[PDB]
Amino acid sequence: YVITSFQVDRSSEAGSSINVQVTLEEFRFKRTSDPKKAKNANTGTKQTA
Amino acid sequence: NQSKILTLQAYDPAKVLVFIGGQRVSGFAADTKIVITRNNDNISVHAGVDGEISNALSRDNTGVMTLSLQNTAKWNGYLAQWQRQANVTGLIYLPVQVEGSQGLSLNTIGWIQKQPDLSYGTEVGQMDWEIGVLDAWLSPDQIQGIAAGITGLLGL
Amino acid sequence: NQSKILTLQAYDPAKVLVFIGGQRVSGFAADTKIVITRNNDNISVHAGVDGEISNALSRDNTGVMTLSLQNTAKWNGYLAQWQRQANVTGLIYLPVQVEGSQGLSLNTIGWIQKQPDLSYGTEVGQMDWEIGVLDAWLSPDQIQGIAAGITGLLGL
Amino acid sequence: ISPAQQAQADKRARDAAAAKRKQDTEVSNAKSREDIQYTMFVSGLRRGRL
Repeated sequence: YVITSFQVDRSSEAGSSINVQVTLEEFRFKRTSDPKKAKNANTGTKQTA
Repeated sequence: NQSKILTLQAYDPAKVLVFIGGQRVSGFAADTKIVITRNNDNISVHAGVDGEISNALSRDNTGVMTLSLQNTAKWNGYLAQWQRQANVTGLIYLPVQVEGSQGLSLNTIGWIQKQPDLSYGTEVGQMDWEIGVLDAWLSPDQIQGIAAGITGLLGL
Repeated sequence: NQSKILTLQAYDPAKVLVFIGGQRVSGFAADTKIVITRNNDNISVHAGVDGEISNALSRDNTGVMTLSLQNTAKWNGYLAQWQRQANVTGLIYLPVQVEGSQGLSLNTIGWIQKQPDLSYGTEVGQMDWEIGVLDAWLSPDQIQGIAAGITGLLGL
Repeated sequence: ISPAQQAQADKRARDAAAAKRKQDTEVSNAKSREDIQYTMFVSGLRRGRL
């Protein structure tokens, strides 16, 4: 879950404290690696590095 | 300290003079002649977010004046006729003055706010007229030794 | 245990001194001289969703002080003149001090909040001035043996 | 209209135009001074931020 927005305020009431609101949403997420797990990859055309 | 008499002469209810339009008013009833009150406070306070206090003076000074009369007084008819005339033409503003005895006084311009309610019963009833006044700041006037006292107060 | 006298000398209403601007005030009435009160509580509590309690200290400390006087006292005129002057110019803040007897005391800066209402009746009336004060924390001051007692309280 | 009314018309153009010059020049003075910084103390003045 990633944070998309939050709010902070210090109203006259409840002094010496802060009210906090947060919002989160799901994330449908889908090198040094073992050669046995490696898969053929690509990097496109490349120029002088 | 010991006891002390606040004044020299006693407060006398008949010494309080009420003038509306330019004529003294007679016919008061019960145990309360007039009541003068304001509509809003003089200063409103607001809290801050870090302890500061901000004060704001009020710029409205209207008030109310309740006049208690018997329902056998001619001033009831006077006020009723004035109300009808004001409704017909438009002139509603007349001077109002109250000269208190050993107390604060008033001098401003007033108007008739709300007509009281009659109640015919076994005894003699009471009618209370609400008279609204433009300025409701009470004036020391007769009380002496006020100018010197005012300059005595310190403050910063 | 048996009975016990709380103090050694009796509480005396005349021993309570009230100072406004730098002058003692005389002319109190009825059976209540002054009343000191706050406007908000010291701490506000909030419930949680799983039993936790969160407390928040308040940062506003203004209060009110009701002064009861007869309508035959010159301090009425003093206050009225001060109110008019403050309205005209802008200076409204003056010092206020109350020295209690066998009780808590006060020392802060105050102002005039609301003008009372006159009432001319058969008897002598009463006017109640609301004086607002910046800080309304009462101080033990005269009471002795407080510094030692404060360090005695345990807590965690 | 009248010749006298021409003077009244001229006053409108001058006073109205002069008003914007005072506002416009003052704004032009800003955005020219780079050695000036503005800070607002919303809170905290009496706690640490002094």
